[PDB]
Amino acid sequence: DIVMTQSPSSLSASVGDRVTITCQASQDINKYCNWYQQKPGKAPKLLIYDASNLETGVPSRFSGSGSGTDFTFTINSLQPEDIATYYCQQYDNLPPTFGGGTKVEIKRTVAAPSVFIFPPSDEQLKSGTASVVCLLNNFYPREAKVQWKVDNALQSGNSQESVTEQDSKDSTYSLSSTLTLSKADYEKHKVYACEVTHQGLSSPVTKSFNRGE
Amino acid sequence: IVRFPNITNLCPFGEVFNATRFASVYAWNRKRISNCVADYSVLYNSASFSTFKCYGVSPTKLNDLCFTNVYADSFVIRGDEVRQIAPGQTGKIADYNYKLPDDFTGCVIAWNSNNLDSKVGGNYNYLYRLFRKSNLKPFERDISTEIYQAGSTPCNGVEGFNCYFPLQSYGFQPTNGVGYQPYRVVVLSFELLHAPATVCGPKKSTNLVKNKCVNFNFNGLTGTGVLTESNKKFVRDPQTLEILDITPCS
Amino acid sequence: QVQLVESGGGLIQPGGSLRLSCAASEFIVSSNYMSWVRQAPGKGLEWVSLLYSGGTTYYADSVKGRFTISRDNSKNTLFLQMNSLRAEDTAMYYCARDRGPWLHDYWGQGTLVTVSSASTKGPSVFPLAPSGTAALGCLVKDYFPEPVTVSWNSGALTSGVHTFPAVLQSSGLYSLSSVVTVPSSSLGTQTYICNVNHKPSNTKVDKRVEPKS
Ligand SMILES: *[C@@H]1O[C@H](CO)[C@@H](O)[C@H](O)[C@H]1NC(C)=O
Repeated sequence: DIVMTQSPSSLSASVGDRVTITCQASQDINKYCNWYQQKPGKAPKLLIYDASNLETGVPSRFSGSGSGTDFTFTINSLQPEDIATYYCQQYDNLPPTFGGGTKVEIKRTVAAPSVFIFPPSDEQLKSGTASVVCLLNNFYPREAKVQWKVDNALQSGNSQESVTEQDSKDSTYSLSSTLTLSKADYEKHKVYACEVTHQGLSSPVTKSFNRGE
Repeated sequence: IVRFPNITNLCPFGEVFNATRFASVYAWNRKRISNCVADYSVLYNSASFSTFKCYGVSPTKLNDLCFTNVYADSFVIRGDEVRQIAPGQTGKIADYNYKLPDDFTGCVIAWNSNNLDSKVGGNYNYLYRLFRKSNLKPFERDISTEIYQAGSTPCNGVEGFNCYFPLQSYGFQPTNGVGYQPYRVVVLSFELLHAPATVCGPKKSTNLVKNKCVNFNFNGLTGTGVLTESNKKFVRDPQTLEILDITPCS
Repeated sequence: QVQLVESGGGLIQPGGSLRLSCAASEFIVSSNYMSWVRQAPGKGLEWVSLLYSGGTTYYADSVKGRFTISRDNSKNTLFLQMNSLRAEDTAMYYCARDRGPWLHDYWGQGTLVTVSSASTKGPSVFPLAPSGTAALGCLVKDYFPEPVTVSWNSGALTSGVHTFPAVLQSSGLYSLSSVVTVPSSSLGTQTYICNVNHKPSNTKVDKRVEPKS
């Protein structure tokens, strides 16, 4: 069973850069390597069949070469519309197998997050749980540290965060971190704080609220 | 004792196995072999062949059998497709190019042919059918080149989107890995109708000894027993066409 | 005009059965190599099964003897019969026309198959109330299975919105936030309503998000 080892798994480049992805097959597959592009929530789209041939419609910026075991996929000048995950595939030997994929991100200038904090609604407190939301809006790069403080006590293990896909226009990221307590625990404390560390921040930024006020 | 027909012509297997040009598999050749004597030991002992799969017979017993007719089909395929020239196989080749029956009796013979059949820029002479609506029947040959309608729009002989040329080229190249190199295949088909056998091994006939326990061989019927004159009418001697009863012994 | 539209996905219990279909336009399904390929959430691509024009079928070992591929020429539709479904069968299931075996040159947008003994739940929607550029949103909490769609002001409000990827809480239910930044001078005058829709249940909810007084 053929294994498609794709390199690298993630890549970050700037508009107009020359992006190279490689794929190595564990056995000779001659030229039967294809390359797919998947955008978030979309289905894959075939860009290159038979190592080097361009599907009709596909911009000439895309190309590929190779025969045997070592394959190359190239984007000649990277474009905004090319944010996607790319996969190689050998399609000749049963079963067909795909490479692990290469997630491609646009590089841009540093942007600090705008940070907001939302207390739990009173409606939700009726049902026995409190969700506290922290929002980091439109930042770059993706690395951001969020630290929750309840009466100055750091919370571990009761928050989940979630990151948007890179923006088409902005090329920035957005994050939300949600801290979950029981109503009981939530009413036992006053100061609810969200602390945000990021490249574009000289020092960490805190947003807090006092329960009630 | 051994009783074969008095056939003496050599069977023309040389021009099948040693032909300088071979057919494409979609257009596989068939040579009808009859009224001759073939020395299959040349084949089943040769070191040229890399596969020699025989169904319904054992290759080394082949110099002691007779058949009504032999068919020799020949073509070229990729190396790692050789396994598909077999009964019950599925795939592009076995379904759409060359298919063997449930009850195949014969031998599949193949040998690497990269030296003869690949060119430096790719040999685009050798094709296979890639598109077809239905499966081939066993031993059926389709060489049509009609544009394949993969969609609802008619093609009017212009190939384009959803309108594919049905054949695909192997493009054999000398640097191909062994599984992508061309192999020459010969399929021998041993046919046994209710008729006098015309294709025999090279075994020499001996005297017809009656009334005595003997090991015998009548066109492939091998036993140990006593052959006597028989009053039945419908084993029969090939050369004299006389009926012989068989009674066993040791 | 070519089309591949999958349907039949949904939540289904382990050991259960499900039949996906894939209706085609312009492609005649019975004249093509046709494949099913699947994608487990946030993961790569795995080929499932293949139907030749002439009726030959191939299956990935991981589904052999459990899945069956078939078609209906009149309806020009491809089927995937699934039996004895398993946790790790959960994935998005794509049908694709194959220009020759496993050369996937046209893919449908997929149907989502969730294999679980967890029950269906509609979400509760709570507001993230604001206090230019203020930020506000909607907390869509405690639903199952995916997916949920969130729009703002029945489709009119669209710029600056961020709807986040759902995340799986330690409770086994999903939750997500959808946020938007609006001129803070427009608060008090302008109405903001998020339209939450959860097709796996028959739940639609609209939530007025207004500044907490
Ligand atoms: C083909 O040619 C080789 C070399 O001359 C010979 O040894 C072999 O017996 C030939 N095969 C047949 C079937 O005539």
